[PDB]
Amino acid sequence: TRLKIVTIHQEPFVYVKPTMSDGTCKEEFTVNGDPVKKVICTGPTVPQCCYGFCIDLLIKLARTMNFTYEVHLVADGKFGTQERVNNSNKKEWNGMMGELLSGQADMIVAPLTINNERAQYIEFSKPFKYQGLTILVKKGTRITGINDPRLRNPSDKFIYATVKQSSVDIYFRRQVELSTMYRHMEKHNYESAAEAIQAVRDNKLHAFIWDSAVLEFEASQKCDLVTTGELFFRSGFGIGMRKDSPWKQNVSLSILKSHENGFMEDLDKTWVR
Amino acid sequence: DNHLSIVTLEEAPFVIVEDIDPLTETCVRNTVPCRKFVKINNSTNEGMNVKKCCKGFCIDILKKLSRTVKFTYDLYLVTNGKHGKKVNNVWNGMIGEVVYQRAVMAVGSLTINEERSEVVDFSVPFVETGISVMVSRGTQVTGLSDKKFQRPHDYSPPFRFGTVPNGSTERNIRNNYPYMHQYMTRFNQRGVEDALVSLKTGKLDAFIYDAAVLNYKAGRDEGCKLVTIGSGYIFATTGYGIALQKGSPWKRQIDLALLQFVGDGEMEELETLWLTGICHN
Ligand SMILES: CCc1cccc(N2N[C@H](C(=O)O)C[C@@H]2C[C@@H](N)C(=O)O)c1
Repeated sequence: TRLKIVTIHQEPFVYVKPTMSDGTCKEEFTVNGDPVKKVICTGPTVPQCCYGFCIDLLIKLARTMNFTYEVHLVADGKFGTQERVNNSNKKEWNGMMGELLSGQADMIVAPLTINNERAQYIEFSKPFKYQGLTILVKKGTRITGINDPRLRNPSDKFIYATVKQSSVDIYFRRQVELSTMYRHMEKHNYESAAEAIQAVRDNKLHAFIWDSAVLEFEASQKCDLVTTGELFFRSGFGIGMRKDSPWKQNVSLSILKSHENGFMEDLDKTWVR
Repeated sequence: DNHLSIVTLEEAPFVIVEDIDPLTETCVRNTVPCRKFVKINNSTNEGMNVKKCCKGFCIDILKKLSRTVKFTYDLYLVTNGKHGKKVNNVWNGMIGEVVYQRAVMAVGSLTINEERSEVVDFSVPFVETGISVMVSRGTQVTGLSDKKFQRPHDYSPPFRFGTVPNGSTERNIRNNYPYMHQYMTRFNQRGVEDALVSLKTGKLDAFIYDAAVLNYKAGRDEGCKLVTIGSGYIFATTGYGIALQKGSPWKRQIDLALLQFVGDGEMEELETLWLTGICHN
């Protein structure tokens, strides 16, 4: 059977573009002459074309371990947090985490942050990308970083947030030392990284706490934005699989091999740097 | 059982080895007991187990893991090899102690790679590392894949750069950048300390080595003259990990404990305690 890959729109790791009229993907090459590999990804019911860092990784993994796949975008648009089921005892995961645990997906191929919360229930590959958390602002906003009076002593005058139901949302709620910041953040968190980044571009949002490999790419493309340049917490992205999946070991070995032979270096130069 | 044979390897600041306190003849606080098998001479397997005292970044990890995962251990230093090398398909070092079941756990500056992962299970990485570059302040280079390293003779004068041979760094460059390896062997360094002196005295332009080791040295370098590239340009990013026997029943809880230490601030405190220096690029 074909492996059901779930992913999420998150440039430069996953680009999502409309198909052409005949349902195929427009042929493209990088500025350096490399063919841009594109796969069909269904999403919210309509086929689309997906490519980028993680899609390149998915193709390498499929050919290395000899498996076929079908890609779909996460139905609710979230990465995945655990929520209480109302008037019940059970907890359930949303986002890509829920789809992986439901069976709607066999493997998560996305910038999925490894943390203790998710590792209790799923198996993570070895990290295919090392990065961390940083802050994105609009050019003209001046803050020191994570330990700013405007962030440590929040008010409705300086609005900062992150993405709902994400690793960063988990990080700020579990820590009692971040309770004041999280209270400000929970009333402003955005549904998507793109909506939050554009909100910083519309000056509605003043700071955006998110993944460094995404925010730094956003600054290099939209010079009206800028990051702190500081990493206040470091984390890695990993492939997500169900417990005792038959592919766990060879996915991790494949990723380690890709770091060591320069394949990930090529992905970084193509998509991130 | 909850008692575990655990092997380690001296490499400051991750594992630091001291003698027992002469007055009490026990291991003082901050340190844990470790035993080293010390040979009588180079012409015998005869030797004596000597009591020593170990401390450092990864020793503090071991204490946290033993407290959190609830196990006790006998810690001992590896004596044949260092981290782990496959010599004629036979492992030495800490990896050898794990694969051949003399230890159930290896704690130290042990780099995760594919070759070792086929014979041992690795925990989640607890610190990041890889191939990084150290230069004197003012030198402009991107990383291992810089054309100034790949094609050294495209520039006049060519960069004087090298590594400490016979380790994972040389093996990686040999496979990925054959000409760069051929070129840089003329600048082989006998050790890390030699390379720093060669950098600070103008005899060498770049030192290519373990990122975690280079970041530590740059953080405490005097005058802060030596700097490393940014973390985004580290080549073949990986990390130090706890090695366990294949199919170890300790791997899951050790993974969860390490990820807990990362998320709850315990890991950053150990980095502040052992790894962060005065200098900040
Ligand atoms: C991608 C190649 C790489 C990634 C990360 C670290 C290194 N290293 N370079 C050293 C050497 O060449 O002696 C020692 C150290 C490895 C050492 N921790 C070990 O476990 O073997 C190589």
